[PDB]
Amino acid sequence: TTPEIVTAWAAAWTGTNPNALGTLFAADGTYVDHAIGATMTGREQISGWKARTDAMIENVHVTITKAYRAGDHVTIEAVYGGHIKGAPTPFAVPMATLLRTRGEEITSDQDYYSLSSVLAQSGLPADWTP
Amino acid sequence: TTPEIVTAWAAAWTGTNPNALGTLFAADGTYVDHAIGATMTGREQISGWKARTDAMIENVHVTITKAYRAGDHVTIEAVYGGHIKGAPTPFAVPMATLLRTRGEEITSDQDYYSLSSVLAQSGLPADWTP
Repeated sequence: TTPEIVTAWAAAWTGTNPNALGTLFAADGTYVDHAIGATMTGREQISGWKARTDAMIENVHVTITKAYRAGDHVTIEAVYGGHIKGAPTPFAVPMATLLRTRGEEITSDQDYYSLSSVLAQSGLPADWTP
Repeated sequence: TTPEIVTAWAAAWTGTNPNALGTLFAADGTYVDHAIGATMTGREQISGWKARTDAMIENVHVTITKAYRAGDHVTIEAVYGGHIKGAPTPFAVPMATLLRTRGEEITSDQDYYSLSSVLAQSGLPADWTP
């Protein structure tokens, strides 16, 4: 079924502890969010990204539609939801996450989704920023 | 090592014959672009999607940076580039394409990328529509 690393990754994002995200990564792990264009390096910056995300978005949740592994590469099809603080409405958008692993740890995470969809569903202007 | 179907898929998108895209799919194959929210079903609609894309964007090209197969799933990490007609500048954005195959045919293609990056790099307003 679902690789354990995927379950853990979704729990870390859906949970309320920033360190739970960072602890899944190796010391040299990288995290890139392609919708926002943000790159984090190392466990502390990664955990900080979950913290920052929660600062701006309430009730963030990531649910797994499906995931598959090919050796040390893992692909995840997920739905990313939440409510941007102050926004008229919540959002739920499709997202793909590509992980590279080493042993039990993540060395690279890339998240692909469209920010335009998040904003549009949220009832925010298309050019909106925090 | 890149699956043959991946090379064909990229050539199809990068060439000018729109039918090159639909020929790669099974009769019941589906195509979903998550950035635009467009769903196409069957060969005729899929080839029509390449034609529609070419009508609004010149020099459409998809470049493969990596691809890996897990059973009937194939994950592609790519760069989608081109130049929206009338835009002051071109674009090149990271994209993830998730394919499902049956034999040598594609039964599913889902494309994940951020429309906002495409528009911003193009010099276009975030609410731009064709």
